[PDB]
Amino acid sequence: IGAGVPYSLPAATTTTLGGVKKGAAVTASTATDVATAVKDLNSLITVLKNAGIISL
Amino acid sequence: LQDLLFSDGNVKAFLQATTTDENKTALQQLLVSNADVLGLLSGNPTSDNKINLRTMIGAGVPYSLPAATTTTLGGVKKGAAVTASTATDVATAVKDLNSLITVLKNAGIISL
Amino acid sequence: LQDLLFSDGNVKAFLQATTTDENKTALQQLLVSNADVLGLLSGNPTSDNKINLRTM
Repeated sequence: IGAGVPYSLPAATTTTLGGVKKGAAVTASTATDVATAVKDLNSLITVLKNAGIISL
Repeated sequence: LQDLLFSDGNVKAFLQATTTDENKTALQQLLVSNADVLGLLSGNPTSDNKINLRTMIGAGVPYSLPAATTTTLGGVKKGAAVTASTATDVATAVKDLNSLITVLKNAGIISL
Repeated sequence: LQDLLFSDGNVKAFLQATTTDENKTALQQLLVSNADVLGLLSGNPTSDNKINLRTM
Protein backbone atom coordinates (compact mmCIF):
# COMPACT_ATOMS: atom_id res chain seq x y z
CA ILE A 1 0.00 0.00 0.00
CA GLY A 2 3.10 2.25 -0.04
CA ALA A 3 2.87 2.91 3.71
CA GLY A 4 5.81 3.89 5.94
CA VAL A 5 6.69 2.92 9.52
CA PRO A 6 6.16 5.30 12.50
CA TYR A 7 8.79 7.99 12.03
CA SER A 8 10.90 9.19 14.90
CA LEU A 9 12.94 12.36 14.27
CA PRO A 10 16.58 11.63 15.21
CA ALA A 11 19.01 14.22 16.63
CA ALA A 12 21.44 15.71 14.10
CA THR A 13 24.89 14.09 13.97
CA THR A 14 28.07 15.12 12.16
CA THR A 15 27.21 12.48 9.47
CA THR A 16 23.42 12.30 9.46
CA LEU A 17 20.64 14.82 8.92
CA GLY A 18 18.50 15.31 12.04
CA GLY A 19 16.48 17.65 14.23
CA VAL A 20 17.88 20.22 16.61
CA LYS A 21 16.52 22.01 19.58
CA LYS A 22 16.13 25.74 19.22
CA GLY A 23 18.88 27.75 20.94
CA ALA A 24 18.21 29.99 23.95
CA ALA A 25 17.87 33.73 23.40
CA VAL A 26 21.02 35.71 22.60
CA THR A 27 21.25 39.47 22.93
CA ALA A 28 22.69 41.55 20.09
CA SER A 29 26.20 42.86 20.92
CA THR A 30 26.91 46.45 21.99
CA ALA A 31 30.59 45.76 22.73
CA THR A 32 33.07 48.64 22.42
CA ASP A 33 36.15 46.63 23.51
CA VAL A 34 37.71 43.24 22.61
CA ALA A 35 36.99 41.64 25.99
CA THR A 36 33.25 42.28 25.67
CA ALA A 37 33.09 41.30 21.98
CA VAL A 38 34.74 37.99 22.95
CA LYS A 39 32.30 37.58 25.83
CA ASP A 40 29.38 38.01 23.35
CA LEU A 41 30.87 35.58 20.79
CA ASN A 42 31.31 33.01 23.54
CA SER A 43 27.70 33.46 24.65
CA LEU A 44 26.58 32.56 21.13
CA ILE A 45 28.89 29.53 21.04
CA THR A 46 27.58 28.20 24.35
CA VAL A 47 23.94 28.67 23.25
CA LEU A 48 24.62 26.70 20.07
CA LYS A 49 26.45 24.03 22.09
CA ASN A 50 23.59 23.83 24.65
CA ALA A 51 21.03 23.19 21.84
CA GLY A 52 23.22 20.53 20.22
CA ILE A 53 23.59 22.69 17.12
CA ILE A 54 27.42 22.42 17.35
CA SER A 55 29.69 19.78 18.92
CA LEU A 56 31.55 19.90 22.24
CA LEU B 1 -25.81 -32.57 -8.24
CA GLN B 2 -24.20 -29.17 -7.67
CA ASP B 3 -24.33 -28.65 -11.45
CA LEU B 4 -28.11 -29.32 -11.30
CA LEU B 5 -28.58 -27.01 -8.30
CA PHE B 6 -26.51 -23.90 -8.98
CA SER B 7 -26.11 -21.77 -12.08
CA ASP B 8 -23.18 -19.53 -11.15
CA GLY B 9 -19.80 -21.02 -12.05
CA ASN B 10 -17.86 -19.04 -9.50
CA VAL B 11 -20.23 -20.19 -6.75
CA LYS B 12 -19.85 -23.75 -8.05
CA ALA B 13 -16.08 -23.54 -7.81
CA PHE B 14 -16.33 -22.31 -4.23
CA LEU B 15 -18.66 -25.21 -3.36
CA GLN B 16 -16.08 -27.65 -4.87
CA ALA B 17 -13.42 -25.95 -2.72
CA THR B 18 -11.31 -25.36 -5.81
CA THR B 19 -11.09 -21.80 -7.06
CA THR B 20 -8.98 -20.17 -9.73
CA ASP B 21 -7.75 -16.64 -9.45
CA GLU B 22 -10.62 -15.58 -11.74
CA ASN B 23 -13.15 -17.42 -9.53
CA LYS B 24 -11.63 -15.68 -6.49
CA THR B 25 -12.02 -12.23 -8.12
CA ALA B 26 -15.68 -12.92 -8.76
CA LEU B 27 -16.32 -14.33 -5.30
CA GLN B 28 -14.61 -11.30 -3.70
CA GLN B 29 -17.08 -9.12 -5.61
CA LEU B 30 -20.01 -11.06 -4.10
CA LEU B 31 -18.62 -10.52 -0.62
CA VAL B 32 -17.31 -6.91 -0.59
CA SER B 33 -18.66 -3.77 -2.29
CA ASN B 34 -15.87 -1.24 -1.69
CA ALA B 35 -13.72 -0.98 -4.80
CA ASP B 36 -10.52 -0.12 -2.93
CA VAL B 37 -10.97 -3.08 -0.56
CA LEU B 38 -11.50 -5.30 -3.63
CA GLY B 39 -8.18 -3.92 -4.88
CA LEU B 40 -6.54 -5.00 -1.63
CA LEU B 41 -8.09 -8.49 -1.75
CA SER B 42 -6.60 -8.98 -5.27
CA GLY B 43 -3.08 -8.52 -3.83
CA ASN B 44 -2.47 -6.05 -6.67
CA PRO B 45 -4.23 -2.76 -5.84
CA THR B 46 -4.03 0.05 -8.40
CA SER B 47 -2.32 3.35 -7.55
CA ASP B 48 -5.76 4.84 -6.81
CA ASN B 49 -6.68 1.88 -4.60
CA LYS B 50 -3.46 2.31 -2.61
CA ILE B 51 -4.14 6.00 -1.94
CA ASN B 52 -7.73 5.21 -0.92
CA LEU B 53 -6.69 2.27 1.32
CA ARG B 54 -4.29 4.49 3.21
CA THR B 55 -6.99 7.13 3.59
CA MET B 56 -9.41 4.42 4.75
CA ILE B 57 -7.15 3.42 7.69
CA GLY B 58 -5.56 6.86 8.26
CA ALA B 59 -2.09 5.59 7.32
CA GLY B 60 0.73 7.76 5.97
CA VAL B 61 3.41 7.08 3.33
CA PRO B 62 7.06 6.29 4.24
CA TYR B 63 8.43 9.57 5.53
CA SER B 64 11.80 10.85 4.44
CA LEU B 65 13.21 13.79 6.42
CA PRO B 66 14.18 16.55 3.93
CA ALA B 67 17.07 19.00 4.44
CA ALA B 68 16.06 22.45 5.70
CA THR B 69 15.65 25.13 3.02
CA THR B 70 15.12 28.88 3.30
CA THR B 71 11.37 28.26 2.64
CA THR B 72 10.69 24.80 4.05
CA LEU B 73 11.11 23.20 7.47
CA GLY B 74 13.68 20.38 7.45
CA GLY B 75 16.41 18.50 9.26
CA VAL B 76 19.95 19.70 9.78
CA LYS B 77 23.18 17.99 10.55
CA LYS B 78 24.72 18.82 13.88
CA GLY B 79 27.63 21.29 13.65
CA ALA B 80 31.22 20.32 14.49
CA ALA B 81 32.62 21.28 17.89
CA VAL B 82 33.44 24.93 18.53
CA THR B 83 35.67 26.10 21.34
CA ALA B 84 34.55 28.94 23.62
CA SER B 85 36.46 32.18 22.89
CA THR B 86 39.31 33.48 25.06
CA ALA B 87 40.15 36.35 22.67
CA THR B 88 41.74 39.50 24.11
CA ASP B 89 42.08 41.33 20.76
CA VAL B 90 39.83 42.07 17.75
CA ALA B 91 41.77 39.84 15.34
CA THR B 92 41.25 36.77 17.53
CA ALA B 93 37.60 37.58 18.34
CA VAL B 94 36.98 37.79 14.57
CA LYS B 95 38.83 34.52 14.05
CA ASP B 96 36.52 32.85 16.64
CA LEU B 97 33.33 34.35 15.12
CA ASN B 98 34.41 33.10 11.71
CA SER B 99 35.03 29.61 13.10
CA LEU B 100 31.42 29.52 14.30
CA ILE B 101 30.14 30.75 10.93
CA THR B 102 32.06 28.10 9.02
CA VAL B 103 30.82 25.34 11.35
CA LEU B 104 27.22 26.44 10.81
CA LYS B 105 27.84 26.65 7.04
CA ASN B 106 29.47 23.17 7.00
CA ALA B 107 26.38 21.63 8.70
CA GLY B 108 23.98 23.38 6.32
CA ILE B 109 22.52 25.37 9.20
CA ILE B 110 23.15 28.65 7.32
CA SER B 111 23.48 29.41 3.59
CA LEU B 112 26.63 30.01 1.53
CA LEU C 1 -34.08 -25.48 -4.56
CA GLN C 2 -31.59 -23.25 -2.74
CA ASP C 3 -34.51 -21.99 -0.63
CA LEU C 4 -35.25 -25.64 0.32
CA LEU C 5 -31.58 -26.39 1.05
CA PHE C 6 -30.23 -23.42 3.00
CA SER C 7 -31.66 -21.44 5.90
CA ASP C 8 -29.30 -18.47 6.08
CA GLY C 9 -30.38 -15.55 3.90
CA ASN C 10 -26.92 -14.06 3.58
CA VAL C 11 -25.55 -17.42 2.44
CA LYS C 12 -28.45 -17.67 0.00
CA ALA C 13 -27.64 -14.28 -1.49
CA PHE C 14 -24.02 -15.33 -1.96
CA LEU C 15 -25.13 -18.53 -3.71
CA GLN C 16 -27.33 -16.40 -6.06
CA ALA C 17 -24.26 -14.22 -6.72
CA THR C 18 -26.26 -11.14 -5.77
CA THR C 19 -25.41 -9.53 -2.45
CA THR C 20 -26.50 -6.30 -0.85
CA ASP C 21 -24.23 -4.27 1.36
CA GLU C 22 -26.00 -5.82 4.38
CA ASN C 23 -25.46 -9.34 2.98
CA LYS C 24 -21.78 -8.47 2.42
CA THR C 25 -21.39 -7.31 6.06
CA ALA C 26 -22.79 -10.60 7.29
CA LEU C 27 -20.72 -12.71 4.90
CA GLN C 28 -17.54 -10.83 5.94
CA GLN C 29 -18.34 -11.81 9.53
CA LEU C 30 -18.49 -15.49 8.51
CA LEU C 31 -15.10 -15.22 6.86
CA VAL C 32 -12.99 -13.02 9.20
CA SER C 33 -12.95 -12.80 13.01
CA ASN C 34 -10.73 -9.76 13.63
CA ALA C 35 -12.91 -6.74 14.32
CA ASP C 36 -10.45 -4.22 12.89
CA VAL C 37 -10.08 -6.22 9.67
CA LEU C 38 -13.89 -6.34 9.45
CA GLY C 39 -13.76 -2.55 9.74
CA LEU C 40 -11.38 -2.42 6.79
CA LEU C 41 -13.53 -4.77 4.68
CA SER C 42 -16.54 -2.42 5.20
CA GLY C 43 -14.61 0.41 3.51
CA ASN C 44 -15.61 2.58 6.48
CA PRO C 45 -13.42 1.65 9.47
CA THR C 46 -14.07 3.46 12.76
CA SER C 47 -11.38 5.67 14.34
CA ASP C 48 -10.44 2.74 16.62
CA ASN C 49 -10.28 0.36 13.65
CA LYS C 50 -7.93 2.74 11.82
CA ILE C 51 -5.52 2.95 14.76
CA ASN C 52 -5.58 -0.83 15.15
CA LEU C 53 -5.11 -1.46 11.39
CA ARG C 54 -2.02 0.72 11.37
CA THR C 55 -0.68 -1.10 14.42
CA MET C 56 -1.47 -4.42 12.73
